[PDB]
Amino acid sequence: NISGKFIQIRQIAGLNSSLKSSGTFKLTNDGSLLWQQQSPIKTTMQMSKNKLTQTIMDNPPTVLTRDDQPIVFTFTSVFMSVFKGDTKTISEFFNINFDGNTQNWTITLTPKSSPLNKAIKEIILKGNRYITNIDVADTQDNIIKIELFDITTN
Ligand SMILES: [Cl-]
Ligand SMILES: [Cl-]
Repeated sequence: NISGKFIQIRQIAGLNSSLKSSGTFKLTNDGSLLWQQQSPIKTTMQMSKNKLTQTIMDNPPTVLTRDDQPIVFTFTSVFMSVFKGDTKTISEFFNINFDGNTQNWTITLTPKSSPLNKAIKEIILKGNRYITNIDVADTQDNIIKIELFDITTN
């Protein structure tokens, strides 16, 4: 399995500040992702084969739907897929451009068709042995930038 820390900055074009959050993540080879936001409010996202849930503080988790939360479903799918080397699944829904080498690469993803291309403009991933940066731009001039660090394999 693979685990590390994240810092997340959300820039919505109409807001007068950026929204910052941070926490940890844990991936296992059996396709589970645990995304634990620790600041500024505790929240947890859990992905497994057939399910994505989100938990806010100590409230009951809710099951997310791809039709209501397309960007979260897309982000977690792409995140998992790149850690696993599963470019086949990515290429079903995205155009892929790879630039660089094993020590420094950038992957640019643009959606191939509707309805994904109504939600996402581009996803940019950068990294080395592991992903270090993920940026998600929606079609409304909003950007979410994530940095991954202190990554270890266990
Ligand atoms: Cl192929
Ligand atoms: Cl090169």
